[PDB]
Amino acid sequence: MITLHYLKQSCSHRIVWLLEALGLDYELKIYDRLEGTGFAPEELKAQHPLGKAPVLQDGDLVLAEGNAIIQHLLDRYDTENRFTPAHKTDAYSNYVYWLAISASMFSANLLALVSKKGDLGDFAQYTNAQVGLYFSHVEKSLEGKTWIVGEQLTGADFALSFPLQWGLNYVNKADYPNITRYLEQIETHPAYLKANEKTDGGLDLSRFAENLYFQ
Amino acid sequence: MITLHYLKQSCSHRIVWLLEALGLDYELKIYDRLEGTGFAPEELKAQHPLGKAPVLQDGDLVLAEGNAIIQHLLDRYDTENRFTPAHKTDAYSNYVYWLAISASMFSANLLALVSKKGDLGDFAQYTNAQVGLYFSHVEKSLEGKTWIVGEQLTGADFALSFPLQWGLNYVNKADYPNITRYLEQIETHPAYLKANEKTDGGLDLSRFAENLYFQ
Repeated sequence: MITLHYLKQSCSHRIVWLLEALGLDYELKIYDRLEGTGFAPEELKAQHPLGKAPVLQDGDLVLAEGNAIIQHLLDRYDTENRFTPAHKTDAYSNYVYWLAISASMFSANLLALVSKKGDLGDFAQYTNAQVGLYFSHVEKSLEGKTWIVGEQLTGADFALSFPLQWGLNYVNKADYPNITRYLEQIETHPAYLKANEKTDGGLDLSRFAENLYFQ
Repeated sequence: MITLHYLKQSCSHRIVWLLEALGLDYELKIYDRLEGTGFAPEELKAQHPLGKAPVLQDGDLVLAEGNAIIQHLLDRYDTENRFTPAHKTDAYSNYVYWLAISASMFSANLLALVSKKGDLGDFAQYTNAQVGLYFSHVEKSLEGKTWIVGEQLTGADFALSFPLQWGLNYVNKADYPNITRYLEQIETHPAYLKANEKTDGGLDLSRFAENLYFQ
């Protein structure tokens, strides 16, 4: 019933982490990035009008967008609400907040990188400072907390994992001890280790390159 | 109980549209963009660690991020579920999908613009093509539909309004008749007209400039 189209070295990995955490059966189709550019190959691009991974098929539905896929999977398959806070609470509101932040952070990663590549001058420093602001905010928000919302592992942690992993390449990781602790907690989470097994090694965090911010 | 910190000519406007659609009482604090740069003024930046608008205070909660604020408001105040589809349906999944797309589209708007400003060469055409892909996808998806999910006006329409309004400045609006029709439907929606009244004219779509993509 469920098929995930998965691009190596991408935001697809957090979706496999979630699928494993939910204990779901699914078909996994794995695609390699094109050499040099890092772009999605034409066979993956064909799966969705935007041409990006991840793409989740569920019955007749074809979804893209990490946050959308996360919320879809939780809505249909997390019947115990293991990964969503109780509704009408500050925890629930913070949960949808950190989902939104995850997407904004990725955009910030992307933008500062591009501003550096091309020459933008002062604007390049403006965009670099934005990445710093997001990392500061997550770092401070993790103080005294196991997961981003608090004691409960939620859809937001699945979402946030990737832009933090990617973004650390553009900031000084030594400045963010809470984030470092948090990422180690994610990367050794048993469902995350299972995700690595299913994907022939999930993210190779050691083999990071600038082109990994695009598709 | 609720205070909205609102930046003129920004993604804050869709939040006022939603507040009016929900019939909520709230305090509205309006800030002008700084001249030349278009940046948020220091008084607004002080409201939240990321320094961007909109910022919603609700009791002891201080939220940022359009999608987060939308989902928070619907969770607490849309008890009739006027603006969310029934759960565990394709409509619900498409609703959270179009929320995610809204954020991605804004990022695409931003990125292509910056790639043009600086000189990025072929990469500039790559990013410009992405904006085209998002606009094509919304345009095609509106075919045969009143609102983005279908017959039901949802949180996704509130979200999408802004990146479409902004993005039209970087594409040829004549190529997107469904989007044009859809934006006219939004811009004459009675709650949107009320939003304009409360904000001394909401978005001045006629006074658009490149700096409006930043804060």
